[PDB]
Amino acid sequence: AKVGFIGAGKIGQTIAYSALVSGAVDEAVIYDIIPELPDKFEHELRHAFATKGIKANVLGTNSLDDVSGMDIVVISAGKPRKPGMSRRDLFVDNAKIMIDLAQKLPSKNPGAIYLMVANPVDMMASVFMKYSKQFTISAGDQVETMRMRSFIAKKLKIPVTSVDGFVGGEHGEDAVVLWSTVKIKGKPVDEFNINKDEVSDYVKKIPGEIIRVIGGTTWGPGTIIADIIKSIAFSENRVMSIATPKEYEKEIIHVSAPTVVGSSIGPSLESLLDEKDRWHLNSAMKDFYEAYKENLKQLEQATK
Amino acid sequence: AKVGFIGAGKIGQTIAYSALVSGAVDEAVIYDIIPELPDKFEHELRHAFATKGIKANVLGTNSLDDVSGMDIVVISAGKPRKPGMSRRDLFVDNAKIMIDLAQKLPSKNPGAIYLMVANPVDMMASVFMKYSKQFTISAGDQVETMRMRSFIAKKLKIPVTSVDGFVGGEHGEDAVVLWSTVKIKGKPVDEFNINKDEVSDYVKKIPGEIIRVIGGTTWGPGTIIADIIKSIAFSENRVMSIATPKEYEKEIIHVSAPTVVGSSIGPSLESLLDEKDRWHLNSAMKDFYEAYKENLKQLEQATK
Amino acid sequence: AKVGFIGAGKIGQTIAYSALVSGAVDEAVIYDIIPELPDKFEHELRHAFATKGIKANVLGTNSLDDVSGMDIVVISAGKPRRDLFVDNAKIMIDLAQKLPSKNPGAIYLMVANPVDMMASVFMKYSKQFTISAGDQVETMRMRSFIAKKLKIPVTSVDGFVGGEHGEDAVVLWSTVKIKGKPVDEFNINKDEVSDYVKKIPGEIIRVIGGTTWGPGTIIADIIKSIAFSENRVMSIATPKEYEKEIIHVSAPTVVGSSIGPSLESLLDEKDRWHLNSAMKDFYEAYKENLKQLEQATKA
Amino acid sequence: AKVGFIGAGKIGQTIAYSALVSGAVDEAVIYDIIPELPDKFEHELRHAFATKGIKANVLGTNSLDDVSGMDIVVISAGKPRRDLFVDNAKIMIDLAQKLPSKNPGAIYLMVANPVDMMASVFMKYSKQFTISAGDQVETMRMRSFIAKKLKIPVTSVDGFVGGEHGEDAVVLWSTVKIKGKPVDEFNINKDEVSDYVKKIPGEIIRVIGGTTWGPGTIIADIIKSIAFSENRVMSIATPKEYEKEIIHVSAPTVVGSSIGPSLESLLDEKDRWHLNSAMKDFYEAYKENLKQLEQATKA
Ligand SMILES: NC(=O)c1ccc[n+]([C@@H]2O[C@H](COP(=O)([O-])OP(=O)(O)OC[C@H]3O[C@@H](n4cnc5c(N)ncnc54)[C@H](O)[C@@H]3O)[C@@H](O)[C@H]2O)c1
Ligand SMILES: NC(=O)c1ccc[n+]([C@@H]2O[C@H](COP(=O)([O-])OP(=O)(O)OC[C@H]3O[C@@H](n4cnc5c(N)ncnc54)[C@H](O)[C@@H]3O)[C@@H](O)[C@H]2O)c1
Ligand SMILES: NC(=O)c1ccc[n+]([C@@H]2O[C@H](COP(=O)([O-])OP(=O)(O)OC[C@H]3O[C@@H](n4cnc5c(N)ncnc54)[C@H](O)[C@@H]3O)[C@@H](O)[C@H]2O)c1
Ligand SMILES: NC(=O)c1ccc[n+]([C@@H]2O[C@H](COP(=O)([O-])OP(=O)(O)OC[C@H]3O[C@@H](n4cnc5c(N)ncnc54)[C@H](O)[C@@H]3O)[C@@H](O)[C@H]2O)c1
Repeated sequence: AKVGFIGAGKIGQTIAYSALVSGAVDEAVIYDIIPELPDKFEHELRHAFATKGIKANVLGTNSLDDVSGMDIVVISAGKPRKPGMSRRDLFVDNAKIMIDLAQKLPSKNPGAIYLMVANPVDMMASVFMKYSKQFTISAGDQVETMRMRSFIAKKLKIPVTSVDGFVGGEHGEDAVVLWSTVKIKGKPVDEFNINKDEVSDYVKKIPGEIIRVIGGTTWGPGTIIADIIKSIAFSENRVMSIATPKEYEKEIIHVSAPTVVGSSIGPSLESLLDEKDRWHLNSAMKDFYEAYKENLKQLEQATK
Repeated sequence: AKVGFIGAGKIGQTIAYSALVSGAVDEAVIYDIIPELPDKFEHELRHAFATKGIKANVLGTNSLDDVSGMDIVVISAGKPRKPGMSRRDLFVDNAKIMIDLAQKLPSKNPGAIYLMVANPVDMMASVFMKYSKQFTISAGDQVETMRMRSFIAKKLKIPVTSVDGFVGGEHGEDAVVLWSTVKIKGKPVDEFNINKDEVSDYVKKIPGEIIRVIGGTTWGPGTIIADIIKSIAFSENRVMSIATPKEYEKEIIHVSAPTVVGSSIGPSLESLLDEKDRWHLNSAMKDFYEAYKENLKQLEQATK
Repeated sequence: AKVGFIGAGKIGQTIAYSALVSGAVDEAVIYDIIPELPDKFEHELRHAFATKGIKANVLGTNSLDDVSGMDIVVISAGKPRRDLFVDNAKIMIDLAQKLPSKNPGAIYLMVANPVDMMASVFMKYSKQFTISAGDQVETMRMRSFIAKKLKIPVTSVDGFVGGEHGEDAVVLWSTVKIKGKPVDEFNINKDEVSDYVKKIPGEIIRVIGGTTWGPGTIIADIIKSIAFSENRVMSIATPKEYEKEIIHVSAPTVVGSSIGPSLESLLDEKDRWHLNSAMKDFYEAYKENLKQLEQATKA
Repeated sequence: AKVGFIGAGKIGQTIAYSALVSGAVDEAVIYDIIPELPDKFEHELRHAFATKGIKANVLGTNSLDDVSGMDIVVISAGKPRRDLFVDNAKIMIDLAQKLPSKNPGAIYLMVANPVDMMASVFMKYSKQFTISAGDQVETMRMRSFIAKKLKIPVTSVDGFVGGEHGEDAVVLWSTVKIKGKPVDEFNINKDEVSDYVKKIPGEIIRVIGGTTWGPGTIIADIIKSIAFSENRVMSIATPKEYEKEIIHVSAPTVVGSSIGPSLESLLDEKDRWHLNSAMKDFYEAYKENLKQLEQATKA
């Protein structure tokens, strides 16, 4: 696929690297406001390509106009999410960038899927789509999903390949494990000794721990988000807990549920979950709506 | 995954090769009735492994008892399907083998998924599960699905990665394209100039053409079926038009629909298709039931 | 790489399959004299491609004229001794007249047997740079055997088989290393190894047969090493000048976007010796085979 | 392979990431002095693994004692001239006392700078077979540059950079080949190439910096070539005897389950020459650096 990267920070680069080396991206244009960053990153990529035999086309640019004719545009531009900053405050910071980008990118990229990575990620997507009018998904809880899976694996001392299931609903600390999806060696999770609350708060707390010690989350989200790009690029039909647009009284919101991801997206599979999880998902919609609507009002004091 | 192969014919070997070289299989036991075939195939595999650095464990055997402790058992043992032989006649040939195998394998392989490849494939699976009592899926119409996709790609002169969708229902000539799933560059299929009947009969006729000229179908089905094994082994959650057991008045039948395939299978996604395709799927169930029930009666003159 | 395949039977299909799913081949043209076989093989490839997201352009053809513009041409066209040389050298001489002017600058890789001898014939008549698969397969057979014998991973065995092809090949024991360590430090019945190499193909052939998966994958890896410019040392048979004629003998050779050098000079003295015996013996047998061909007469 | 990683910063994390998702590393132990960094890095790896189905065992540790039983040890522990040698040679001398008795039979791969010099120090004191990443990165920089300059795929450029590390490295022009053909047949400003190699890291470092993706991937490929026994020729710096001391100079070298031979003997005369200048110059500078270290005094 031809993929455009808006943001060449830590997560931008990890995502780009990982999707380029897997083959999911044959052609990429990489954009940032920082002068000469895209260019130097491109040199890095080209050196990495030599040892692998990768002939993919790559352009690092400081000119937004060079991002045109893309199939997918991955947006990771924005201030990071450190503990002590509320969702509301980050929203106020970062929505500006999305509103700006909504005015420029759609012009140069006709049928492009927009993939949001910048936080607060599902809210960033809802805003970007509100103003861009382009189809926009959020990476959502696919990362959370893989965190849950690896944790259950280490705890039971089994390979991760024996764990199935999804985290969904709202992003980050508001995420919920969809327990009706979770299976261990193919069997209901209730047959095993696992403490659900422990799993749930590992998932919610680990990104904060990682940021505290290292300064940022990269290898995990960047591979996981690159695997989303790959399932689109290769039309793999992987079910992923990304967040897709839904109409709700009657604004557009994004919430995560297991969704079929291929050359086309989706459908989402919320209708196939048990009662408890459909309930948690409904609740997530109500709460997202409330919070997002409020933040939208606040922001709209973009005075005079 | 630890995978057992019952049948080391042309399709057995292609499936085994393809799943071993992808990494989906770390451990395999390969079984056939033909003396020394498994053994010589194992030598071949080991030579192939040297150049790739593959350390997977492989055992070619003529003793059925060596196939134990497997996660997945792939059954491709049986006489092939040549034009001029009815489904009924092949059923009568091949059900015998499945009934035999249903009596031996479950004993040595506790929690194993059984994957049917031998034809008539969905009927072979229904019989194998009837008598083995083990969870059994059929490769179903996943091959048909990939045939449809590549045909639409060549006809429109686009990459296959821009085509999404599934074939389902009954196997082979009775398959139906699920048109509500089919999208080209993400858009409804009705927006493009494609002749649906042409696509449908390419899918139905091409395996016969290939068998006529070459004597058998291998590279296509064997990679496609190896990708099913891979989505189980790596817990990828690829949606695939395999055939899973359903209870119908109230015998167990297998029919294909898009199904989530991971470490756990599924659910199937028939409830999310449009009306026309849900109808075609219901019809497929009625017809399979009728035909399978009749063939079961016939076979049951296993006299005295 | 753009790769043309001459011969779409068992070994040609395997190599073409393996090289396409590894991503080493961007574009292929596949040719056979059997009517509609390449067409149907192309169909099988396209169905396999759909599941992997592979978008390489592939063309099955019954018209040799359609094989043009390639980077590498792989020749596996063959008929089922010495007679064997004559029978198949005619195929090569006919291809030698056709391929070069349609494939400016292409490299040729010989697979059809007798492989070293057929590479030599084809380069004489075509005048194009031609390599033979040589003893790379045997090399991998040797490594596979040692590793199974010592219950270790095949990734802990290093080494090459070289010289002549097939039952005349020699194990180059100064290259063989277990866990990074000289072979003489270990429990290795050399005769048992060398013997497994010579006999295992005949055994596979008898039961199956012949051989597809092993040499298909191994030879596809030569194509990969060329196409990705990996510089893998492999014991292919490259062309060498000897007594005014061009011959093919297998030795460890750097295989990249450029092919060479050979590494015979870096071997120990006994191995350098067996390789000279091999060049001499191959020359004699090649000229004796050329003679019996020159009986190409007009009744 | 079982691979231990000493240093889990920017370059150590990258190499460890790349080697694990390539499947070259079955098992890793990762160590750093920064408290809780390896633990958190291990968490990040596990989340990445879940999406790919990778099941390699990985351990982040703040206890060096936990790095035992490895096949390969990769050292990227470093402090941010000549002073640079002294500062980091202390790290190496301390590791030299600890690692060998816990890692019987392991191979060591030096990444921390000055890389050739640090490999040499560490093998003197540890007495273990030690290689340096050397000029493999530069080699890939050279290929990347030519190919972008001539608008061709990087897979059509072959060649190596060798001798000393970094700004003292030399392009080995007799190895450089475009489309399988001698470099002198093409439009190549050599000074422009050599100059791009020396200056591009400093430029990446200034803007970013420093360098992760490029050398991370390139060095992970050395690990891969060892672990899968691929026999890729790479210009790493292997140990050579010179004036009773052990030194590291980069040359094209076969890298497999066993490491070697070097290929300097197969170069042209000018390149053989620059490599001898390089061994001499590296010796002098290494002994001058050893001297200033031996001022390890007790106030
Ligand atoms: N799982 C996830 O969804 C996930 C994971 C990691 C990071 N993130 C989020 O992604 C964002 C980036 O994280 P990071 O580590 O890369 O931060 P970073 O500070 O490294 O990089 C952000 C980059 O964005 C650029 N930028 C800022 N405004 C821009 C604009 N208008 N146009 C183009 N570029 C612009 C900056 O120049 C910088 O290089 C944050 O919001 C973070 O919380 C999300
Ligand atoms: N898409 C698909 O589902 C697909 C594709 C190709 C082939 N097939 C089917 O798979 C079956 C095999 O096709 P093939 O090309 O490999 O045929 P084949 O004749 O090459 O091989 C079948 C093998 O099964 C073995 N066998 C027979 N009975 C056995 C028993 N009781 N136990 C163990 N082994 C036994 C034989 O010894 C033989 O080696 C056929 O029924 C064919 O129609 C299905
Ligand atoms: N290690 C090796 O190098 C190795 C391994 C296996 C086979 N081989 C050799 O390769 C050859 C092919 O083996 P196979 O197993 O594929 O046998 P095969 O008989 O299945 O294949 C031969 C194919 O070549 C085609 N062919 C014959 N003459 C031709 C011509 N003039 N032009 C185009 N196509 C032509 C035939 O139609 C047939 O499809 C044999 O000579 C075999 O000995 C070499
Ligand atoms: N091509 C190459 O060979 C190449 C490329 C890049 C970097 N490097 C070199 O590698 C080194 C690391 O670079 P970086 O970018 O990762 O820097 P960095 O500062 O991010 O990483 C250094 C890490 O090593 C750890 N460390 C320091 N002393 C240690 C000790 N005694 N034991 C264990 N860990 C220790 C530090 O805590 C830190 O995490 C530098 O010397 C750099 O010059 C070499």
